Amino acid sequence: QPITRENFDEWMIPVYAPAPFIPVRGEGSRLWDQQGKEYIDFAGGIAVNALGHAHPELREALNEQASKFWHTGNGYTNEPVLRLAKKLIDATFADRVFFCNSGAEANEAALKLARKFAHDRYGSHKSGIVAFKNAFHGRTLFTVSAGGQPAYSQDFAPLPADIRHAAYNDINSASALIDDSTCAVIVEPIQGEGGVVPASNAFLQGLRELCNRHNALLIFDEVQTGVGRTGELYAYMHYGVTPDLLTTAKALGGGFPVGALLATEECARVMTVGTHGTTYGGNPLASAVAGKVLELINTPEMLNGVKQRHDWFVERLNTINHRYGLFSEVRGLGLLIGCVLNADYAGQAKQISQEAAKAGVMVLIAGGNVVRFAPALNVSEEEVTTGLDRFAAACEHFVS
Amino acid sequence: QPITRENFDEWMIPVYAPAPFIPVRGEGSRLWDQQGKEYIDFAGGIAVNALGHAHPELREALNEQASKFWHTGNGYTNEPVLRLAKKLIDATFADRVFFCNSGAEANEAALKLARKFAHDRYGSHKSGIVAFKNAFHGRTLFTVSAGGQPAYSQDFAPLPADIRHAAYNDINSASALIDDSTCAVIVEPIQGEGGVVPASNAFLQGLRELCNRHNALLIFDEVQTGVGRTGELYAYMHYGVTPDLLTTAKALGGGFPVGALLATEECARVMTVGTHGTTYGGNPLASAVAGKVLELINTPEMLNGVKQRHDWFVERLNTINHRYGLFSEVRGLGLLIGCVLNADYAGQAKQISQEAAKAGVMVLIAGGNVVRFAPALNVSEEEVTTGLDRFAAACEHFVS
Ligand SMILES: Cc1ncc(COP(=O)(O)O)c(CNCCC[C@H](NC(=O)CCC(=O)O)C(=O)O)c1O
Ligand SMILES: Cc1ncc(COP(=O)(O)O)c(CNCCC[C@H](NC(=O)CCC(=O)O)C(=O)O)c1O
Repeated sequence: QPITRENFDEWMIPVYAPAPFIPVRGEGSRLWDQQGKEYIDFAGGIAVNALGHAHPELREALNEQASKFWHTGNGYTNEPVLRLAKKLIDATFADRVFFCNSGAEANEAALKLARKFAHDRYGSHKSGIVAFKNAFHGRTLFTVSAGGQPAYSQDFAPLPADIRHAAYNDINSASALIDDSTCAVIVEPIQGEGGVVPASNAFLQGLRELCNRHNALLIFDEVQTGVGRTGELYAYMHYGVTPDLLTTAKALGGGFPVGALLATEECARVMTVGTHGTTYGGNPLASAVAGKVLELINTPEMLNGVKQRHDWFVERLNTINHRYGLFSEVRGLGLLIGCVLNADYAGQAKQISQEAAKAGVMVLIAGGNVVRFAPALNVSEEEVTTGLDRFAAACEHFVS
Repeated sequence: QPITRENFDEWMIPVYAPAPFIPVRGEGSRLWDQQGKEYIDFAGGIAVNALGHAHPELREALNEQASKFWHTGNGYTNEPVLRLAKKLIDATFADRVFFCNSGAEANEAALKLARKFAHDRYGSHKSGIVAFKNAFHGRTLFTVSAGGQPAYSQDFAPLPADIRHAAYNDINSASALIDDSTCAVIVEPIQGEGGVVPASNAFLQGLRELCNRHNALLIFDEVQTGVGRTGELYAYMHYGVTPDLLTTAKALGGGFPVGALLATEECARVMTVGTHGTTYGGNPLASAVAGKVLELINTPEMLNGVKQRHDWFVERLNTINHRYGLFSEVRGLGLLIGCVLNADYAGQAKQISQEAAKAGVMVLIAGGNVVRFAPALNVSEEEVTTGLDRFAAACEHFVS
């Protein structure tokens, strides 16, 4: 049977308003819809497709593991998860890992661990979580309660207790809510969804000192910011501040559902048998693919190529903006970039984005005031230039 | 990179104790480890691998979609999700579906939906969830609080509030906790993890009556009992009692990570734009696979096949039990089967499950007193007999 966009509004729980067109296939940073229209993809499946669409090596790893076995569940380990655990361990501060299937799942694990850890070493009452206004951490009750966007949490109250929000990049705000009762401080190194806003180096370093003083675990939510996105493997390396726990997802599987929690030995020791779990996490399908992703992403060449591409993007966006007077700022790190709208245009991020799509380029928002770019890490100069060309046309169309 | 079982104990957060051997490939209901030892697999990936290991048609569906595109995020829908939704909608009470990555995310979506519906139609005071002791609903903070194993949640307190547990199969225990402050009652049609305990028809009609009297959503957690498992497509069809929400995962994806919330038009209307969502949820790879799974399982020959298979397993577990007197009962429905231990062997299901791995058959537990069988719905007659012969041999060693 034949499928059309109107089918989405009769069949799907109305949680999203997706685009009027329906993608059917893609290669690298180009995607095509059911009528053959071609888009340059700067959405990057919301910062996931780090190698672009239908990558041939990802496919080959996919179809090679798929012809062995896909899944047993965690009664049994497998070679792919173990290899991926090693890669991740060797490449980061981590001594151990847990695999799950989403960014939120990864965050659930991390907040669960810090909680058990605090209880087990200090007592039932050291249960506080500090997070940040505008943070986004997931849509599970706990993660969305840790998130600092109350419009996402209010309807599903009572919310789990002992969660407080401080102002991002505001060290005294944080200091005031962090004490001996705090078990965890969870933070994104760049707030993604809340408008591509990068932590300051003194802010992050400041939470690290606060966590030490109060015996609280510091947790980096790198589901958006990780696996190459900033030009280092993880943004913590860019800042030079090391967390107790790090969560990772999205790009980890370059399009396959996977997530993981990276922990130190000491922290890991806290989670004994049967204290957490997941049916699908650690499957060898996900693991063969993530493994090949890390193998391709975590190379001096690919990562420097991200620093290179950051400059191509910002430079052309600054030139677009000079011509059209749209934004007050282009900010971010690596290939997570925000264009902040000016006073004239504020709250119109989505309309620009819809224009973009009309002009054959896919971009994201990040709040109604930021247009956001999260392209593949291996976008070609040609793809960037022609996508920015069409962005430029959309900006013309929009500004009149 | 060489990989051995001792590596697990150094690389993984020690949340599982898995088998001392490592599977590396499978076909239908046989699996093989790194040294070529062979198993009959009656664990089924814990009730996931409804079509067994490395199924030709599921790989063809994987590879086919894999070569077009994997993922965009939900800013854009796709044809396989929409196809999948339509199949779910056509085959059940549901009018609309939401897609995510795991049974726990399914249960988040359903619990969240019940709460918002209550709040909107009656006031934010109506937040009560009623669950059952020994229930298992997932490892997110909210879902492990809905679940009835306090051991799995206590370490992570404070827990989201307003959750009560009644007694499974005891309509009076339910009745005493469900009132007009109740938003949701969530129940497994067979308690899975907690002992393979089937619900009676009266207990289920009772909750439906009681949910109608008090305006609470009745939620059937069909993540284990779903997708052909019981002999019908979903258990609720066996029992003739219709839920307001139905969650589903495991076998839905044949091994691919997928899950879903199934809802009526009424309840689906409640989730408006931006109120929930997931990065990976509803990607076209998952969707193409589940799509195939539904096609291959929702037929009269498989589902009848599952009734026929139930018979093989039970004629034979009786025979074995005659010889070794191990079990006070054999219970469950279709291909979810619990063998309950006698008081002389109480707490030794795991020991049994180990001796069976040594004998080359994989079986599950479901608490210390049940050996659980969750084989592929397409297991063959030869594969059932061979795996029971080895389960019989294992039973012999265990008894002496
Ligand atoms: C920094 C950060 N941490 C955690 C998570 C949670 O990851 P999941 O893998 O999604 O569990 C995220 C992910 N958030 C991306 C927002 C995804 C959804 N948005 C859309 O579908 C956009 C739809 C549209 O544009 O119409 C959502 O859940 O709201 C993260 O970034
Ligand atoms: C009825 C029911 N509802 C929900 C869920 C949650 O599904 P996920 O898809 O896991 O989020 C389940 C799932 N559970 C089967 C047990 C899952 C884990 N088991 C193991 O890791 C086995 C370990 C071993 O045997 O050594 C777990 O969380 O513990 C469900 O059944």
